[PDB]
Amino acid sequence: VSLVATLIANPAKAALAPSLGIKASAAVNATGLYWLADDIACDIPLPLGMEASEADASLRATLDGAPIDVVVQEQERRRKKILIADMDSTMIGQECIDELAEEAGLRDHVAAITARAMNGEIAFEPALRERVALLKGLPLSVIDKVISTRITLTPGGPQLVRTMRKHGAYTALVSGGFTSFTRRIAEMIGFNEERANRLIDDGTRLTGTVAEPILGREAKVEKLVEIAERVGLTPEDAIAVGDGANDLGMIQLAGTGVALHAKPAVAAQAKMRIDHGDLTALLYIQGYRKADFVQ
Ligand SMILES: N[C@@H](CP(=O)(O)O)C(=O)O
Ligand SMILES: [Cl-]
Ligand SMILES: [Mg+2]
Repeated sequence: VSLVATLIANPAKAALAPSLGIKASAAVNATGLYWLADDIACDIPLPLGMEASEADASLRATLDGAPIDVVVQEQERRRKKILIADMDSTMIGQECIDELAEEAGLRDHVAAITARAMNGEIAFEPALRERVALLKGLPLSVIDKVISTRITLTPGGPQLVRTMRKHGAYTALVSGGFTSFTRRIAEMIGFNEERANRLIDDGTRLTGTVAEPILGREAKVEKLVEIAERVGLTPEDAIAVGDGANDLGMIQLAGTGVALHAKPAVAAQAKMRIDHGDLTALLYIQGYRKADFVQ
């Protein structure tokens, strides 16, 4: 029944100063205080008989004004053995759909749909169909043009995935985006597997359609189920991280589910939030020390 709280800063704004650690440590009346990364993350072994509802409040209030995330959990079962991760806006900095939209002159028009889809105001599948329709007649060349010139990796991402593969964890990049993107991005970051939707083409141009049945909110949950049976585990052994409504099924089902820099209504719904850290936050959530990372 033993607890632990973890404080995480962004490694590029490492404001978790030694004095804050002690302060927070004593706000929750804690014994140990264990440093995972100097000025970035620390473990506060909670005292028994304290619902995380309180330890959250104590720590969030003590830390108020500082760019430091708080999560509380049980110390055992912290290191997950599956990672299932969103691509667009989670592991890359862009929306692959919105970037292709630039190549048709409608980035602004399509990004507003994307925004509403990822907030959960519209279902993913008609949102994909509507946005993808406007890519009709686009040549296939635009794919690598966008990957090469406008796609960039979210900080912490290679480190996160490489460091879990080092500890025997299966890592899947599970996206509502497009296989021509996820196949490259996943090899680039270091995933074992990727699964995304598929654009249809005639051999030169994009048809403007997507291969049906579309993978949406539900298909991310099933991929999580498929992977867990396949590897001899349950989804409780998984950590899931995304930003939009199509990740909520998989975030809610995983043993550890993380709304990372999530849209307004999405973070409103998630139990565990990271609003300041980068992708290394998930390593510190899992109890890794910076010693244990892959450089
Ligand atoms: N957000 C993207 C795809 P994803 O984040 O699931 O990788 C979209 O709107 O199509
Ligand atoms: Cl594709
Ligand atoms: Mg996303």
